[PDB]
Amino acid sequence: SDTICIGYHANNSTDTVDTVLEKNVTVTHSVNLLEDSHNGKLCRLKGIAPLQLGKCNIAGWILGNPECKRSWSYIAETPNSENGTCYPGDFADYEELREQLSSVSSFERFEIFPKERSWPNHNINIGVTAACSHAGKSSFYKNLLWLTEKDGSYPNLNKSYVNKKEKEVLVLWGVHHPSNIENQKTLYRKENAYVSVVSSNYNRRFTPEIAERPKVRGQAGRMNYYWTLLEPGDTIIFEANGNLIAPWYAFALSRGLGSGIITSNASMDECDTKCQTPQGAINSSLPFQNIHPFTIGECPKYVRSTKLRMVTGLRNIPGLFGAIAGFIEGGWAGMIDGWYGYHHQNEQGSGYAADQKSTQNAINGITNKVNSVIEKMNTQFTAVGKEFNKLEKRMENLNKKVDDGFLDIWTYNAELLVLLENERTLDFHDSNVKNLYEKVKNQLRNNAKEIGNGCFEFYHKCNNECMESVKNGTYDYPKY
Amino acid sequence: SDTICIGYHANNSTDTVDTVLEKNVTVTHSVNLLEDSHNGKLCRLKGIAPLQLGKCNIAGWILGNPECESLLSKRSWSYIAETPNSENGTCYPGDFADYEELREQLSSVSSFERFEIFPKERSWPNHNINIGVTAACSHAGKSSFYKNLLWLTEKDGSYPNLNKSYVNKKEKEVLVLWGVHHPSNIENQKTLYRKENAYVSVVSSNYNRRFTPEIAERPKVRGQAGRMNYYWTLLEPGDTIIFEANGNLIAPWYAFALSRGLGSGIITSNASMDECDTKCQTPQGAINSSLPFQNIHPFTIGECPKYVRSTKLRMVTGLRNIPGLFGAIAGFIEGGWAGMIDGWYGYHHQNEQGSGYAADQKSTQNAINGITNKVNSVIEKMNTQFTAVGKEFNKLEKRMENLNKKVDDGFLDIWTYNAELLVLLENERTLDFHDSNVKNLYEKVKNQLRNNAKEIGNGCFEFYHKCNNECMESVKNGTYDYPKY
Amino acid sequence: SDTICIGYHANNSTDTVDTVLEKNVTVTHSVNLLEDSHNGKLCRLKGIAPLQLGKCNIAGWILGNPECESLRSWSYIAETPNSENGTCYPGDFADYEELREQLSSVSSFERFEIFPKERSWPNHNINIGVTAACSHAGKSSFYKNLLWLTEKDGSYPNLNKSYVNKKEKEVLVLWGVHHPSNIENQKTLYRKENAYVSVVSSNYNRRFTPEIAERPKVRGQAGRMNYYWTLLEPGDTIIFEANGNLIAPWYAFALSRGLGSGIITSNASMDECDTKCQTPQGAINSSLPFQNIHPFTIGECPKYVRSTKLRMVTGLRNIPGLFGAIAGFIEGGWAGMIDGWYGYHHQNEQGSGYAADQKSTQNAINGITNKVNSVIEKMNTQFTAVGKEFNKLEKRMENLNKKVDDGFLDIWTYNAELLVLLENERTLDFHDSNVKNLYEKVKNQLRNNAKEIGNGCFEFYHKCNNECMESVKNGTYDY
Ligand SMILES: *[C@@H]1O[C@H](CO)[C@@H](O[C@@H]2O[C@H](CO)[C@@H](O[C@@H]3O[C@H](CO)[C@@H](O)[C@H](O)[C@@H]3O)[C@H](O)[C@H]2NC(C)=O)[C@H](O)[C@H]1NC(C)=O
Ligand SMILES: *[C@@H]1O[C@H](CO)[C@@H](O[C@@H]2O[C@H](CO)[C@@H](O[C@@H]3O[C@H](CO)[C@@H](O)[C@H](O)[C@@H]3O)[C@H](O)[C@H]2NC(C)=O)[C@H](O)[C@H]1NC(C)=O
Ligand SMILES: *[C@@H]1O[C@H](CO)[C@@H](O[C@@H]2O[C@H](CO)[C@@H](O)[C@H](O)[C@H]2NC(C)=O)[C@H](O)[C@H]1NC(C)=O
Ligand SMILES: *[C@@H]1O[C@H](CO)[C@@H](O[C@@H]2O[C@H](CO)[C@@H](O)[C@H](O)[C@H]2NC(C)=O)[C@H](O)[C@H]1NC(C)=O
Ligand SMILES: *[C@@H]1O[C@H](CO)[C@@H](O)[C@H](O)[C@H]1NC(C)=O
Ligand SMILES: *[C@@H]1O[C@H](CO)[C@@H](O)[C@H](O)[C@H]1NC(C)=O
Ligand SMILES: *[C@@H]1O[C@H](CO)[C@@H](O)[C@H](O)[C@H]1NC(C)=O
Ligand SMILES: *[C@@H]1O[C@H](CO)[C@@H](O)[C@H](O)[C@H]1NC(C)=O
Ligand SMILES: *[C@@H]1O[C@H](CO)[C@@H](O)[C@H](O)[C@H]1NC(C)=O
Ligand SMILES: *[C@@H]1O[C@H](CO)[C@@H](O)[C@H](O)[C@H]1NC(C)=O
Ligand SMILES: *[C@@H]1O[C@H](CO)[C@@H](O)[C@H](O)[C@H]1NC(C)=O
Ligand SMILES: *[C@@H]1O[C@H](CO)[C@@H](O)[C@H](O)[C@H]1NC(C)=O
Ligand SMILES: *[C@@H]1O[C@H](CO)[C@@H](O)[C@H](O)[C@H]1NC(C)=O
Ligand SMILES: *[C@@H]1O[C@H](CO)[C@@H](O)[C@H](O)[C@H]1NC(C)=O
Ligand SMILES: *[C@@H]1O[C@H](CO)[C@@H](O)[C@H](O)[C@H]1NC(C)=O
Ligand SMILES: [Cl-]
Ligand SMILES: [Cl-]
Ligand SMILES: [Cl-]
Ligand SMILES: [Cl-]
Ligand SMILES: [Cl-]
Ligand SMILES: [Cl-]
Ligand SMILES: [Cl-]
Repeated sequence: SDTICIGYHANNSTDTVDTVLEKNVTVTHSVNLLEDSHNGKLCRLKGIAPLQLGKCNIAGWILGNPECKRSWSYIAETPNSENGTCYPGDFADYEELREQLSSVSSFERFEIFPKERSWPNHNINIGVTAACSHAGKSSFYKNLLWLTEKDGSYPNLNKSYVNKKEKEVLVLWGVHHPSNIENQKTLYRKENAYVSVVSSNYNRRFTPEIAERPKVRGQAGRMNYYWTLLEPGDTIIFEANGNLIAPWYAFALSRGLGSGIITSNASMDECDTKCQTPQGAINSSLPFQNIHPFTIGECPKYVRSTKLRMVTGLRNIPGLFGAIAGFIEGGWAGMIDGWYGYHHQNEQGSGYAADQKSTQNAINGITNKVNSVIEKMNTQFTAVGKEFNKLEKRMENLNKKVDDGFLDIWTYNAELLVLLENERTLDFHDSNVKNLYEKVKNQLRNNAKEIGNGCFEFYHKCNNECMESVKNGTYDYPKY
Repeated sequence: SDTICIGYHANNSTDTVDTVLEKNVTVTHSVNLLEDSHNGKLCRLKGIAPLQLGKCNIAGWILGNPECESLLSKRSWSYIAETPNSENGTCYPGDFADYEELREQLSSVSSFERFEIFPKERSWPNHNINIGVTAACSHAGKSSFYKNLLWLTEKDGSYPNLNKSYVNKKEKEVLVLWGVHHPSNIENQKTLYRKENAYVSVVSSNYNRRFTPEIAERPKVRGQAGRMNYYWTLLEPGDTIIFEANGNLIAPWYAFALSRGLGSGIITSNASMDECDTKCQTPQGAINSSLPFQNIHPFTIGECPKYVRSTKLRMVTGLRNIPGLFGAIAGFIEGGWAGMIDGWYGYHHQNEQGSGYAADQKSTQNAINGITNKVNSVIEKMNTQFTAVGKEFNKLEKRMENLNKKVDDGFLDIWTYNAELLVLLENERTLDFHDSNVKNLYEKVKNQLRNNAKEIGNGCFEFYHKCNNECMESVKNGTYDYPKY
Repeated sequence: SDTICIGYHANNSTDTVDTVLEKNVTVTHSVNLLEDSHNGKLCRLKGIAPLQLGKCNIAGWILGNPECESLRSWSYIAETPNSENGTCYPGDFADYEELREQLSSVSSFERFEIFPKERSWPNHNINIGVTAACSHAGKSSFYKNLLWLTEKDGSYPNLNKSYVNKKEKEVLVLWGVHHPSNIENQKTLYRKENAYVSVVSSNYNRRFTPEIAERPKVRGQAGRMNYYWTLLEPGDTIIFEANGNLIAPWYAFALSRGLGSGIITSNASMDECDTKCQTPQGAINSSLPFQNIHPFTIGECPKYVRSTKLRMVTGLRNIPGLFGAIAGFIEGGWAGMIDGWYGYHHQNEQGSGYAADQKSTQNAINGITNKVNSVIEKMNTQFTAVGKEFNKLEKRMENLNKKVDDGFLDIWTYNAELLVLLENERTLDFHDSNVKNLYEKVKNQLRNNAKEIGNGCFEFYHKCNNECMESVKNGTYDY
């Protein structure tokens, strides 16, 4: 019945964290705040799969490029999505259309102007081109119809469609611009033609501009593509005496709020996520991720960090208060049941025992600390990526300034928060051991000699009931 | 046996704060960092009332839709307020060029003066100035037209070419509006303007545009298959604007001399105007701006607290209320003293002359000063500027609308996280600071008493000698004369 | 009786810092985190000088305003506040802000004759297209990169000219369209009331119609010229067709663009200096995380803040708090201890002296160094041109850009101020802790062999010569 010692837990962990004052501190346990892995797959968002376009891009898909789902939560293109406008020309407000199609709750392709009945006095079946070939034969977009002259004339046409659905209708069409005056007259039998498209909101007149242009996909002519959204009850009216690439199929749809487009090598799998990146889906529980800036969903904040680890356990030794790695030089691998505690020796035996009160209080506090760093992060469904055309460089650079500024803010705060919390956590453990030592010293008083390494040497016999009284608050100083 | 004890203040407060290590800690006093209420009113900003539009929107008001009052007495405004029932706009259908840009540029004005740029009765001697009305723009059951525009038509079988200029001698910018009529058919074009091919030309030193009517049958909107597109420009002081046309001009009648204010915006609100002033207006009502954070609304106008999703941001200033790093408070000094009323930390003694409490004023006042500097830094370091958060985009600017949302949502996330974690960290430090001050007060006494007193272990010392009132005072004074005893 | 005391360093430093609990604490040493000065110079970014325009703006230089000099690569463009030579013939410059942005950084750049003046336009007058609105040296002149064709011998034949981009780079092609003030001038110049201009490539496709109208005079001209441009990709062809009103390309530019730079408006002057961050006032050092010189920087820059002082204490509070030692039971500091931060003063029969505790001081120096390095080195930055230019119909974009910059300004100012306050409080508590722990190490090492005096000193009950004193300072004292 000579001694009782205060000490702390150690184990065989080789985890390291950084603190304010020192790098690479080995600790008994740590927790990761940084999502640093992905599953390499395209997953469902809001329980709905993406639209995978594969070899096609949105232009090729929506026009019906011959080489190219009721709902989708985002759109996925590949880096080999090259099938788009097979006949060359300009696609009006293309980036805006991509954004507006990025999520739809309902989607239905339907024959807006039935090919065989809408155009009685035009040739409806020879508007094909080698620029739009499929299976070794010349073809054309499957959603448009290239009307041409019949029996030496191209009569004026006047065709309307009233959206009598309960949804928006996306209508697409084109205007052909021949390379020379001879092609104009062969196809449309007049030199000066017009195309007119009007709705309640849309109002435009197009005039073919004939010019010899550098050949693209073998074509010196051009076809410009146009679209509008018809609200329920609205009417669209087409009028032309030439050069019209008429709607054949259109799309009734309900647009979803705010998604986006991913360019990715990943393929779809049976997985659900809250956050999709171009590399793959990631978990959304942690506050930070270093996978990719251009995510879609309710996502961790993107950071440039490679490591964000919070210590939960102790400095591992198999601070401000001078106890841990101070006057108590090392930890106890033999104390397996807690963080701080006792070792004793008397005539009845020896052994380690954790102080459960201080241990459990400290566990509760460290768990509340980690939970706060994680759960205070507020998130919303956001599609980070944005697309800008060659005449929107200023907007593209403003968007980048926004993404990069957020990246800089979150990287700095996340790194410094982890360093600061890790410093506080080790001082907290140091304080708890220090306060445990003083509780014992103040009970024992002059009935024991302080050795100076955390241990006390009793001047009387301290049996097991006496030892238990010291771990309890109730040591009976005068009784000895 | 005579005794002296070290202790700390407790009261009947039920304030709670959160810390890093523990939630819902009851404390003796705390302060709020979050503006969480509004007054439900539209208030003046920079001392100037907003422009209230009511049943009209900006298009209806600025063109002079006959259902919109002219409101000619308002010379200035600091922001614009529309209601969700602001439905009177372009009564004759058509496109309003750069409408969102115009709304943004009209959102605050230092001075504003509607004046007759082209007097109806003398500017158009060879055109009809009296038949340009429409049932689409009716008022009081009769056909009418915009009060600031003039729909000229042919007179005596002809619509001669017109050539009209205006020199801006108002020493301010002049906002000029006009329209171009696009008839539904060729018969109406010839009826109104007596020629199939007409043009409108509008030129200044910086503006230069030519308009040609586009004749086509459109689906009827407000009964009209024709269309009217609306256009505007800001004419700089001293510059000249020249209109030339041989048909289809919806000519300016009234224009606006104005001095634009810098960077305000438009609010959509059910709230009504009151005789109140604010530094920060939200769509539900005005909020105070002394505190760094607010959770009322993201789309504020003025010098505003930062928007956060937090519901509670309370900093403890006082102590753990018990009616940790240093082990004194809720440690070896188990509870506080509701009887010590005069400070945060102090003493209780008992000798033959009596017993009682006494606060240590030096440590208390030093702690009050530090906590005050702490709270002031959290509040006063917030830099703010006059900003109108909200932005409006048309149906072909969805990418811009979403970029704007990404900015607003990103700031919301940054400020919510940083505010929550800052309060947690400050609260933990504040409680550690109090704990330290009590511990250091205890050690100052223990080191003077040395072995002339027995440590009990609950903050108290038991003297081995008689410690009269002068002896007690010397201990609190620091000037205890150990050799004497 | 012999004595050893524990104490801490003091000096003659007048540096002050702010802490959480108190302002204006005098400390023995501190480090600055805020760039508050510049060198008043325009320096090279990425090792490449800027393009200085001086009296000219980008329109005047790219079109070849005759008061503008013709020039090659650059990392950013510098305009002066006196840059007032642009389009000397009045008109509209299509997508001018876009062009300014896309020209702001180029890795190669060369002016070349795309359509030789002397032989490209055989049946037009090529040498009388000058105007008093573009005078130089007392004579009517014109842009040096464009050619104002006019009728010859009573007609302006149709023209039909193409250029194929064989340059293995993009080619910037500029042109204009003339809109005369009246029909007499239209006929005199172009012998034609109604003309057309057509310009087409693989990407570009536009047709221009001259509009005749009376307009208020600008630089004496009631006519206008509108200016246009496109980027011709390698291997592509541009084709011009017209029967009037064409201000034809004469010189164009083969160029390779660089990534996102911008334009600085500056009173500063070029010098032979390199920088990583350029402000309109001058170049700034980019080692520190924060700067208060200017919001609109170009390069890899410190974050812009409103702060006027961001000093971190590294040393001790200077006395010539959580742990109660510094300015506590050890009331003041020792200016006589010159070799470290914490240490000893002894006195015995052999004399007196101060000696730092080297183990304590070195661990503290390493910790404080790591603290300062983390605040500086964790700052992530990228090459960014902050400034943007918007025209008069882009005020919403201008205000959104301002909301971005002001938002970042408020975030970084608040965080930097509060970070420094918190770091400084912890640094001062760290030093306090280190002095207390050193004091306790000696106290428990001596136990009842010495008496505690109360000021950090112990009085020995026995003779403690120099070896004895050394054993205490070394930890090897044997009671
Ligand atoms: C759909 O996408 C595929 C893949 O991009 C397109 O196939 C590619 O078509 C181009 C143009 O026809 C081919 O390039 C050309 O090849 C010929 C060979 O005779 C050469 O003479 C031309 O100078 C040029 O290099 C390309 O090789 C071909 N790639 C593959 C893998 O087949 C296809 O044309 C697209 N189809 C539609 C309808 O959009
Ligand atoms: C290049 O930039 C210079 C600097 O602004 C231009 O010179 C300025 O030209 C204006 C217009 O010619 C001058 O203003 C005028 O003075 C005359 C009488 O001298 C008066 O009739 C006008 O009403 C106007 O007030 C101005 O004095 C002159 N400034 C200087 C410093 O010379 C120059 O025109 C530009 N040249 C080109 C080709 O861009
Ligand atoms: C914070 O703690 C206080 C004090 O315990 C809580 O208030 C008491 O909670 C008990 C048990 O739920 C109730 O019986 C009492 O009526 C509560 N007191 C009062 C004044 O309401 C309080 O609910 C806690 N708050 C949070 C958010 O945890
Ligand atoms: C001003 O706004 C009112 C309300 O929006 C318009 O009122 C309606 O007119 C339409 C068609 O003219 C009717 O279908 C509605 O029933 C009317 N609502 C009523 C009377 O409450 C009014 O036309 C607008 N006037 C102008 C000039 O814009
Ligand atoms: C370390 O301890 C863990 C837990 O007891 C055990 O899994 C492992 O085998 C031990 N030895 C190592 C990792 O070498
Ligand atoms: C197109 O046909 C409809 C059907 O009645 C007719 O009302 C309309 O006037 C026609 N459009 C034109 C321009 O004639
Ligand atoms: C896709 O894979 C190829 C080949 O490994 C690689 O070069 C390319 O960068 C990848 N792209 C994406 C978006 O992952
Ligand atoms: C341990 O201490 C508590 C009070 O802190 C007391 O109620 C309990 O009886 C003690 N246990 C023993 C075995 O004495
Ligand atoms: C607490 O005491 C103050 C003393 O003035 C009193 O005003 C208040 O009502 C009390 N509050 C409670 C909850 O008892
Ligand atoms: C703003 O503060 C004043 C005085 O502190 C107060 O009277 C008013 O109620 C506050 N306004 C709101 C909306 O809470
Ligand atoms: C106005 O009242 C309606 C009634 O439901 C409500 O939905 C709306 O949020 C209120 N505020 C605004 C700004 O419309
Ligand atoms: C108490 O402290 C003050 C502070 O300097 C001192 O002047 C005084 O002499 C001390 N003693 C008494 C009895 O006041
Ligand atoms: C302070 O001391 C340093 C080093 O001893 C010396 O260089 C400096 O001149 C001194 N300053 C003053 C004001 O005495
Ligand atoms: C800070 O303290 C020094 C030392 O007396 C003084 O000279 C200086 O004016 C003080 N500054 C402020 C802002 O109080
Ligand atoms: C321009 O020249 C090319 C080649 O000589 C020719 O093919 C083309 O038809 C010409 N354009 C016109 C409008 O004559
Ligand atoms: Cl552990
Ligand atoms: Cl903590
Ligand atoms: Cl209080
Ligand atoms: Cl801290
Ligand atoms: Cl603090
Ligand atoms: Cl120093
Ligand atoms: Cl620290």
